[PDB]
Amino acid sequence: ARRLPKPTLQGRLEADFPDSPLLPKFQELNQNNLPNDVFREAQRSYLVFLTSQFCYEEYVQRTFGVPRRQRAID
Amino acid sequence: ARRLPKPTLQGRLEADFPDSPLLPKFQELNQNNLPNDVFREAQRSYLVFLTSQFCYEEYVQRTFGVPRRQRAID
Repeated sequence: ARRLPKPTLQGRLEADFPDSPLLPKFQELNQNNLPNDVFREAQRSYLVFLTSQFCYEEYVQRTFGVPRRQRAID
Repeated sequence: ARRLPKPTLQGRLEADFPDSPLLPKFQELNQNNLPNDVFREAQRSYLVFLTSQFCYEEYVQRTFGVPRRQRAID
């Protein structure tokens, strides 16, 4: 019926960092008769989801081979 | 009935430091024929009160002034 209180989490991250490559898929979420704070909480959730997804990508593509046989000549 | 002896507190701080702030607040001191020593400790008390006010109002500004997000791109 209820949940834990929300964190402090002050500020909006798209207004401070609008030059990160996650912004187009981040801006896909828009409100359909949702209020301001509810959409902002869903926006914070949709931003941490894309940040987590891209950080999992940046973990995956370096741990395929952390060395490489091909960079020995390089 | 009475009180403790006063501390030493030699000299007058407002005279030796004219380039400091909070002396425009320290100008208006309501002396109505106050004696040559009673106004001295009244100057002491009001000066340390203004100094403590300035130190608290700069401490709360240094507390609310955290490493910001607009100071991260800076």
